[PDB]
Amino acid sequence: VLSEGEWQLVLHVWAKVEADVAGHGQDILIRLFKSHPETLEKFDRFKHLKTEAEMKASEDLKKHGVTVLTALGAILKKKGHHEAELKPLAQSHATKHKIPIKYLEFISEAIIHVLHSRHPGDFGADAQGAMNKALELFRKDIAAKYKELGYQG
Ligand code: HEM
Repeated sequence: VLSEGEWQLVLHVWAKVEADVAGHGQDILIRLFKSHPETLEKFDRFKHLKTEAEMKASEDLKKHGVTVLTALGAILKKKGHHEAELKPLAQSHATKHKIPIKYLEFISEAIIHVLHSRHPGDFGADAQGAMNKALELFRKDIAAKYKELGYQG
């Protein structure tokens, strides 16, 4: 479990992300798509996007970036009492979108990279450590719901 002081480092940087949810959402999905191109194939919406310039230009992509970061934000603010927010998410991503747990690892890495670019001063080593622990807790709880449904994978 994260300590109270670790949750404080997580939500202090998240308050800064909320100053520009759209810009953050974009950078993160673009990082994910460039780093792990197999993740782009899961999106019938975005599959057509070939270059980083096209990705940057897409309004629909920025719109989905907002959706993802808003959902994640609602989860983080529950500080690990996140069961009501997490279970709908795991159910759609396992059974409808078919998203392997490993891709949730990949997007965690993207989030940490972008938080590091945008917020050096608020995202030093202990904030980075806390953020990693928080995203691990997210994955761990999703994984458990996947296993239940027969998707552990
Ligand atoms: C921080 C992690 C993530 C969060 C908070 C998240 C959140 C969401 C939300 C809230 C929706 C709309 C409601 C729903 O269908 O559940 C959605 C849709 C979806 N997500 Fe995620 N997601 C995450 C990770 C991923 C990853 C890693 C992939 C792809 C590798 C993925 C693929 C999709 C797809 C394909 C859809 C449907 C998109 C469409 O409208 O066509 N998600 N996600």
